[PDB]
Amino acid sequence: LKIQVHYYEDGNVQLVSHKDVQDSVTVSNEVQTTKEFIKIIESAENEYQTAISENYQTMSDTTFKALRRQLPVTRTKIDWNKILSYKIGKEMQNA
Amino acid sequence: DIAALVVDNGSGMCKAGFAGDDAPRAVFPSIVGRPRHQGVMVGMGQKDSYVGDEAQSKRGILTLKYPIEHGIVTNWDDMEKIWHHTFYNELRVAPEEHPVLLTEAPLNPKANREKMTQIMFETFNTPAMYVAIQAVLSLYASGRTTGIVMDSGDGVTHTVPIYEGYALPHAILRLDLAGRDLTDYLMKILTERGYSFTTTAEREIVRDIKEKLCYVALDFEQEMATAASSSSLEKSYELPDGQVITIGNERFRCPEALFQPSFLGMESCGIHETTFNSIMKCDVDIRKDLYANTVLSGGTTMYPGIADRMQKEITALAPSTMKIKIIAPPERKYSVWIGGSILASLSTFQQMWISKQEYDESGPSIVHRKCF
Amino acid sequence: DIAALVVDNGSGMCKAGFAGDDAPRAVFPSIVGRPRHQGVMVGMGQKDSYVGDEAQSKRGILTLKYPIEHGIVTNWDDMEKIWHHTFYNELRVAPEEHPVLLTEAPLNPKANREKMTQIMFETFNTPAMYVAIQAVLSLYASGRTTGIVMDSGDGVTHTVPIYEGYALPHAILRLDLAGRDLTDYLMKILTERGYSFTTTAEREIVRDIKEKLCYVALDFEQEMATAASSSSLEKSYELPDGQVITIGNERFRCPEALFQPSFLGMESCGIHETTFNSIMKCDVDIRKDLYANTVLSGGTTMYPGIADRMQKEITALAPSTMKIKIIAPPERKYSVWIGGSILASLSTFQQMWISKQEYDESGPSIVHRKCF
Amino acid sequence: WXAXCPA
Amino acid sequence: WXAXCPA
Ligand SMILES: Nc1ncnc2c1ncn2[C@@H]1O[C@H](COP(=O)(O)OP(=O)(O)O)[C@@H](O)[C@H]1O
Ligand SMILES: Nc1ncnc2c1ncn2[C@@H]1O[C@H](COP(=O)(O)OP(=O)(O)O)[C@@H](O)[C@H]1O
Ligand SMILES: [Mg+2]
Ligand SMILES: [Mg+2]
Repeated sequence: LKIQVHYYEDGNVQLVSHKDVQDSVTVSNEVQTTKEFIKIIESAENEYQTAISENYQTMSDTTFKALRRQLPVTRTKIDWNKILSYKIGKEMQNA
Repeated sequence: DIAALVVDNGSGMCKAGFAGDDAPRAVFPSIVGRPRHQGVMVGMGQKDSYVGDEAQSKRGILTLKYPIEHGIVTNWDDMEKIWHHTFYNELRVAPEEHPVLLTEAPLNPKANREKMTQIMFETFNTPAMYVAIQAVLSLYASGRTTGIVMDSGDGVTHTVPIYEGYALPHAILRLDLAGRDLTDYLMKILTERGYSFTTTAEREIVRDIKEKLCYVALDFEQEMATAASSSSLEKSYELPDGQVITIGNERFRCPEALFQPSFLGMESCGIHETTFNSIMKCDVDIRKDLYANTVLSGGTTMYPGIADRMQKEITALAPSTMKIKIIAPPERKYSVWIGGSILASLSTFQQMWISKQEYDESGPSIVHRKCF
Repeated sequence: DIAALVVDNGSGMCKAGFAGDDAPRAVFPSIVGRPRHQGVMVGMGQKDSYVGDEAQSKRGILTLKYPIEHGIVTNWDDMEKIWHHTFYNELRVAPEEHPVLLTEAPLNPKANREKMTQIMFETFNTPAMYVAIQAVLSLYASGRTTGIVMDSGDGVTHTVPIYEGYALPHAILRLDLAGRDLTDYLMKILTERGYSFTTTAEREIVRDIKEKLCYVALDFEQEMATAASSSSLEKSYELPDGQVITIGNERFRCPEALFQPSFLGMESCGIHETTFNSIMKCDVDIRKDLYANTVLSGGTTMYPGIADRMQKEITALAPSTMKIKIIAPPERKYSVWIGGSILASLSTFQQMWISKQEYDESGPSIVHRKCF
Repeated sequence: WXAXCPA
Repeated sequence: WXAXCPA
């Protein structure tokens, strides 16, 4: 399964994503065997697209949160007047 | 040469010392004693007011009041006398030669620290000072940098979570329930036995019975059934008159008011649910380390059996996957002051003192900017 | 014959009436009160649960619980009391012969709507019912078939762009920040001047103080400087026990939390950025149609000055060639209900009720493929 | 009373 | 306190 997408309004954002799928099947006549093949493909693409939708509903607080934090552990913007105070916890990790 | 002065200035009891020691120099109750009778032997020690220890021993003829009530300074003319007695009598050091580290409870009214700073500079003429949060110092003194501190002194209870040294102001929880509210509930429940303590002089005897006999129970209903089954929990206490009172069941009914404020006609939840909600208000990623460094501090948490009870309650509230550790230092009565001293001894902290010349620039409101 | 009933029953307040009128018959605070103390006087009638306006009238002796939290029903056995009170005490009509139209905030769990229709069918025996999106009706109340509705109930917020009646389900932006969070933050900032409202009853005092005095300023920093430099933004309020409090800076700090959720401890975007993202999430050929017909709604948008402020923020966010125009009706509070009375009164809507027969032949899940 | 006050 | 509670 392979996907690519690009959005270019005032900036470039691009999704590229590939998944391997593998399984096995038990044969019958060609006709019913075909309906096994399609039922697998339907389940597989439905699960892959489901996984993607859940992933975009989860990245902001997990993956995209990893690189940078939407807000600090304080849950409030930095107070640039107080800036020396943010040292003192890490001073006590050396103390 | 010079060293900073660390004064806890907590509600009910006052502690003070020099920055850089492992123990507070002087601890004295924050009581202002005034004579309520009229002396008849003039010239034999007549003083308009007695403060500190002299207001404890002479309580038989004094009316005693607390300058700080629920963490808020209600009488500034009495806070001034308490501070004067702290500086000039217990430590016997002038204020104009040392920095002063005051401590404040979270979510305290705006004018509190403002008037604190104003009095520190305009009356005592201190060179430098600071106003630190009473709770954050306990985690410093505990020897950690992540966890939630449960600070329940005499006037205010508060749970504050701190991660990596940075506090989380959005998840600070405060509860007006405190040790003086337990004293008052004991003064009520003791009447069922036939005892009457209503006088401010006798509130001190009630406080002494509390911190000597009362103890938190692990299963309140089971201990109630134990007391109702056979009298084996009663203890005899002797008042300063020599009467032999006997409190039995009333041992754990007083500390239990911490976990069920409905006993005091209050709507809020107990200390365990308070800590639980404060933790679940913290960022999800850090919660894993929070549940492991839940630290008790302050006086009122020194109850016999409070550790096991807190652990049981918080682990029955929190999921089973989480590791619940109620770390209880065996000296948590002074942890706030120990942490204040540790913080004041830091060279990095030598730039965080609000200086006098800085105070002259923007008035007392400057305290709102520098202090976190 | 029979006339269809409309019941909003959103967070904070339940508004219900008969379809065909231009105002809801009954508006009452959707709370449930439990007596906090045990009665001592008999022969005067005692209830175990006061519901609706009776609870708010007697809030001094009750613990008040809101059956809905953040738009998701949290305690169904109180929601059934709410609905029973609505049907029998305010509207005064048996539900077993009146079709009912309910509302739901978008993006709410499927189990919520499922349990809602199951209760409405099996407990109250209504002949048929329907469930519409709470924000879509408010765009019908303004007569606009197209436009972006920003609904901000007391407890939930949602921006929905609707074109030609078919609302776009890919641009419906949810927001948990609403009136109740603004009440909590108002309590927390009132603490700054020394006013501590903490009980469940006093939340209604602070709620009223917000509904009356608070207002959103155009420029936050300029108004902050003004409120700091002089006393002309001071307003006095009279609590229901006679005390007179005074609030200054807190008047606009509280509602501004809608535009900068950082103030409240929320990582999400403000309501202006939320509306702009809801307009940007749809096509570029209808983005302009959405800009000119931005409709406000819900109680939390009744603040004085929110229209001009929202307009400024959006025109600063949007390009300079799009014409911004904030449509703020004068009766936003009931806009969702009014739009309902229209929809139910349509002569083409009566072929869309989920009939009880249709319910039993298809189970509750049929609500997930009949209501859009 | 027994402790405090007489009664 | 000034409002609600004594202090
Ligand atoms: N073991 C104990 N049991 C009950 N109460 C205690 C115990 N130890 C201390 N306290 C109470 O806690 C309070 C002391 O806390 P402290 O840390 O001094 O804060 P503060 O300085 O505000 O009094 C007092 O009310 C004291 O009686
Ligand atoms: N001007 C205002 N200032 C502050 N809050 C307001 C104002 N107007 C309304 N509210 C809040 O919104 C509520 C009314 O909302 P409403 O339109 O009934 O929707 P919901 O039913 O979701 O509450 C009020 O009770 C109040 O809490
Ligand atoms: Mg203390
Ligand atoms: Mg609404």
